[PDB]
Amino acid sequence: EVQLVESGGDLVKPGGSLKLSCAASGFTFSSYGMSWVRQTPDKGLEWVATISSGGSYTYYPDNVKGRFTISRDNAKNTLYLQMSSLKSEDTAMYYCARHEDGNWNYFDYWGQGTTLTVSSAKTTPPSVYPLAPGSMVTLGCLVKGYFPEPVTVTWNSGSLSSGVHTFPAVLQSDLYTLSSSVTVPSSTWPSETVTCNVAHPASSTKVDKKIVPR
Amino acid sequence: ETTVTQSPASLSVAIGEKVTIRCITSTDIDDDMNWYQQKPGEPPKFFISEGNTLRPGVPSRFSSSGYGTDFVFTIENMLSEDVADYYCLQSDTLPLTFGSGTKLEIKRADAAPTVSIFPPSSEQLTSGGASVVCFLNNFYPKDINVKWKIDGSERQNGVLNSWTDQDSKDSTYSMSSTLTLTKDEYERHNSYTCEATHKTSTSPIVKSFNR
Ligand SMILES: [Ca+2]
Repeated sequence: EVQLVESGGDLVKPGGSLKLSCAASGFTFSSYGMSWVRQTPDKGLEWVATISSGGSYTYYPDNVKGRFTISRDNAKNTLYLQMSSLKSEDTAMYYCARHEDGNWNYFDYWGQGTTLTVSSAKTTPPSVYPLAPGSMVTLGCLVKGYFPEPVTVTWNSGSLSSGVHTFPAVLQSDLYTLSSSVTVPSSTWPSETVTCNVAHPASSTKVDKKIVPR
Repeated sequence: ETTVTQSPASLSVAIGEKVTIRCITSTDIDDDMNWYQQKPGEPPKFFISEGNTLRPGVPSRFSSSGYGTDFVFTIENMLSEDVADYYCLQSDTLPLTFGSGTKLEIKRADAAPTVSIFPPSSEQLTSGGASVVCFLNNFYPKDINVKWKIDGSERQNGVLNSWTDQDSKDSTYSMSSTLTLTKDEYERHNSYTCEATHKTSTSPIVKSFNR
């Protein structure tokens, strides 16, 4: 079936530039109009730009016109989004999307998305503090002061699945913070070991903190 | 520009109940209205195209109606695999525009929280900081209240709250509460306590430790 795969999302300082791209597969690309749609948690979905099949006509909304340049390669089946004069309000997840029409229309297919963050903050690996207690016990793990998202938190490399709660991040001092809890039988601890592994790809960092009785 | 207006914003219905979503355009757009479904972490999925054309592979308990400016999306028997966010989209005039969405929560039995409080770790202290955490898991509804009071007092500055989406298993919510405050202001104040207010209990559900 149809397949769209974005790539390119990264951290960028305000007023910066970046180029997003889409790998179109499973359908005759040269026949449909393509487009970008972004999504912010505070303002939902938002059409960012569109381009026609032969790429001769392009349409952007006003809050983007000038800064954004959409384009394509029908020979290579790739869609592109050039961005400049980047702003904090441009921070969102961008979706590669297909129109069912030769020009524009609704959206039948959507890629998996790529995230764009616009900030002055510098990449920082997170600090990981084990959270232990002073029928079944509940342990924690605090991932504090990192940037930017995401951080992948697993327990025992994934061995523990049931009763795991990872709560969304929160910007507090201009750095994210998140925590995760896990519930295990009172017998399986501190007999069996328990560890939260926190991987932060942005800084190629990955820590493994073992929880132990204080 | 055509202004699509969605409603209701949210809507906590319970299994089988009828789900009605409406969208109004500030201008006549004919039958150029489309609807989308989007579950947590995932792109939007197509469900109804132009002319109220139900999508192939889409269940038959999903229907669309309208022409002009007033449009209505309908889920008949809401199955617990419908709990997502939905969005309408006008499409007869650039710039394309979506509704602000309608989120759906599963209306389900009440559930009291499992509170858990953790004192700050030595490692963090060593770094010159202190963070007391308090987990509150598997409850319902989300509408809960967490109060913190340092040494029998009442502090509420320098606290973070995170809420997990409604569990896809027991449809319950969970939230964590972090209290950050330099090691100094920490170890020399005595009773750190976490207090909650959920409609499952009549009195304040507490949880605390002493340094
Ligand atoms: Ca149309």
